[PDB]
Amino acid sequence: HHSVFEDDLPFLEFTGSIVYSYDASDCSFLSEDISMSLSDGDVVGFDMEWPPLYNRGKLGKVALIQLCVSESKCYLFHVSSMSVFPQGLKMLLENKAVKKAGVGIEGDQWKLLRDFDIKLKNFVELTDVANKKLKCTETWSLNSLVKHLLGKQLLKDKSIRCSNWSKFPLTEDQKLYAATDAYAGFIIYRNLEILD
Ligand SMILES: Nc1nc2c(ncn2[C@H]2C[C@H](O)[C@@H](COP(=O)(O)O)O2)c(=O)[nH]1
Ligand SMILES: [Mn+2]
Ligand SMILES: [Mn+2]
Repeated sequence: HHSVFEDDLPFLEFTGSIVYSYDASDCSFLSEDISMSLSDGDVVGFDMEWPPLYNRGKLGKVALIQLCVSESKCYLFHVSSMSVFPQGLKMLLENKAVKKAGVGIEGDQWKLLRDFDIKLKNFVELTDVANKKLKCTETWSLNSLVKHLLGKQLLKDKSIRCSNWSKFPLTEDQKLYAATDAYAGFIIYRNLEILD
């Protein structure tokens, strides 16, 4: 027997346009497209995924990077299928003029550095933004924030969230799951920011 607070909520699902990129140069130009549509201070939703496979003593490298730039468009950069880490993406991630929002993003910062020697700049942990704007002191997760602020829960099929993200091509379920994590970060930040 469970309480009403424990009831199952509708699932959060991104229904906008998903741009799938799996080639380095394509990704670099896409990143410049993004840079052309934003101004200093603008935010983007961010998340990354990696396969549950270990390589030479540590987690396999980041295989996918997701960026949600608006409520209708998310980019899926399948870096595991690229021959080199796209320069345009590196610049966007290292650009202090663009804020990246997510949960557990500091951890992503360190894994990105170890995996590609990329130094994520101007990232924001939604946990801190939420505690600040919502005047509380909670240990938020992306899911708990989605529930609290949007009245929905995140897709939870473990065989998808813990699937082989380095396997090309991504399935439609993987794209949905991955794009929605980035979308969540964008929407959450947007909604929290307007509060005053
Ligand atoms: N400050 C800092 N934290 C790190 C560094 N490398 C890893 N971490 C963090 C990431 C995790 O939150 C935690 C435990 O590491 P992990 O094996 O990635 O689960 O330590 C680093 O170079 N600096
Ligand atoms: Mn994540
Ligand atoms: Mn994710």
